[PDB]
Formats: sequence, structure tokens, C-alpha cells
Amino acid sequence: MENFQKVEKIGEGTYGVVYKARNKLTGEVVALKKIRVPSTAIREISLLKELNHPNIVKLLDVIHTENKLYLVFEFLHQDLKKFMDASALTGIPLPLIKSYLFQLLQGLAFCHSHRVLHRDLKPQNLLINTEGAIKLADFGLARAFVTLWYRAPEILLGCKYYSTAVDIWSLGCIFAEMVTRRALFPGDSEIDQLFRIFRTLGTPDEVVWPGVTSMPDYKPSFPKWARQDFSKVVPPLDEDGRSLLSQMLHYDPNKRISAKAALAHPFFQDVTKPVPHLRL
Ligand SMILES: CNS(=O)(=O)Cc1ccc(N/N=C2\C(=O)Nc3ccc4ncsc4c32)cc1
Repeated sequence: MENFQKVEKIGEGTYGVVYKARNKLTGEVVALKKIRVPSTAIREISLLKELNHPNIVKLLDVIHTENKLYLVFEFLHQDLKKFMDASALTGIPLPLIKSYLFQLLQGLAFCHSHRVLHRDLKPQNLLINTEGAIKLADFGLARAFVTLWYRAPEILLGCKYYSTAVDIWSLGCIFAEMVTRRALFPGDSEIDQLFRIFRTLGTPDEVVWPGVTSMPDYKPSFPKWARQDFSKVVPPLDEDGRSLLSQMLHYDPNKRISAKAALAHPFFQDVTKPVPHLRL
């Protein structure tokens, strides 16, 4: 805490405040996260600094002093949310959307292989740089240690042991948002969130989701809505994209496409790595 010079507040998070800081020694610019200390957390966090991948924000150091916990991460200048706002008028070029989705899936496939979930993906957690790369931030902090727009159905229905599938659902929601320039399910409460999903994808039943009527928060009194055509939901997206999106938004967590299989989807046959025009 004394070895860093806080430059600016980057924003309050779920587990703490994040600051852009300069290492008073090395002189390097980093992202300092003050966690708002259980031994289990220390161990779980420790395993994360060994998780290195080009599409994951690197956890540089863990400072545990005076019974306080600070996480030092690599620093990137902008998040996807800010980039989307800046591109609201023209929208993000399809090639860039494809590139970003492709890299995010590589990052998830890597984390999922090590059995590490995110559980709380959102545009604010996706960081981009001038090189055309995009990285996932906050990976694993949920295990070691409010927007509901990207929350998977199983979580909303009370399933306690969710899987890697919840991250695929969130990514599918972000995918749709980049394409249409509007959040797909902008709920303002848990029941509103659930109902917005049902009104679009249809109220789930035992046919599409075996075991759904046995979920802890499922109510037989839920209204029964019909499923809408994806052509209406994400209009400009081509057939390959709609096909991939539909598999990312399958109700049944077991039928939902995995990150690895998504990487082989036809939608990515012509993927490239364009460079975005960022205004820092
Ligand atoms: C509000 N968007 S903006 O682009 O205008 C300002 C801005 C500038 C940089 C960043 N980067 N933030 C982060 C960064 O560089 N590394 C991180 C590691 C963990 C984490 N947990 C939550 S954020 C966050 C970051 C995020 C916001």
C-alpha cells in the first residue's frame, strides 16, 4: 500500500475498489485492487497467479499485510462497456466482434480446463488494448472469496452447484449486445430478469429442460410464454452467428455449448485480428 502511488480510481467492484497505480519501485503502471482474511481465500487466490494466458488479465502479486488484502493486476486502458458506448452510433464492426468473441472463448476454454469459473462476466470485466486483444478480468475471485443482466437461468432458479456453463450463457448475452447495441435481458430484479428471459426464449418445461420443475425457486405459477425467433432478437446477425448464439443460450446447462466446441464453430472460419480505433 505504501509502495504504490494511486493515480486514479478505476471503479468500485463486487469485492473492492480498483485503482490505477504506479509501483514506487519498478515504476510500472498497474491495477491495484483493495479487497473489501480467511485462509481459504489466500490459498485460492494464490492458485490464480499461476493461471497465465494471453486473454486473461494477469494477477501480478498478492499483498497480504496488516490483515488486509490487495491484488495487483496488469493494467489495460479501457473496458468493453466504454468501447461499446463510444461505438454506439456506428456499432462495432462485425470482424472486430468476431475477433473479440474468438479470443474470449479461448480465455474461457483455458480457465474451464483448469476448472476455474468466472460466474460474473459482464462488459465492465472485459478489458481491451490498442493491439486488438481483449482480456477477462476477475477470473476466479468468486470461488476464493448489482447487474443481473448476464446471469444464467439455473442461477436464478436456485441451483447451488452451477457449472462452467454459466459463463457461456453470460458470453452469449454479451455477444448479442455487441451486435444489436442493446442489452438482451436488462432485468431490474431477479423475477424481472427471469421473466425477460422467458418472454424471449420461452418459458422452459421438462421437454427442453429436464429437471427444471424441480429447481428450488421454480414455481408452477410462472406464466407460459412462447419462444421468439432469433431472427427477430438479433436481426443483423447471419445464420452462422444465430446458430452459435442459440447454442450458447440453451436452457439446459448440459446442452449448452462448451467454449472449446464453440471455437470450432463455422462462425469463426473467417476470423481475423483487426485493430480497433481507441480514444484514450
Ligand atoms: C469506465 N471505462 S473507461 O475505459 O472509461 C475507464 C477505465 C480504465 C481502465 C480499466 N481497467 N481496469 C482494470 C485493469 O486494467 N486491470 C484490472 C484487473 C481487475 C479488475 N477488476 C475490475 S476492473 C479491473 C482491471 C477500466 C475502466
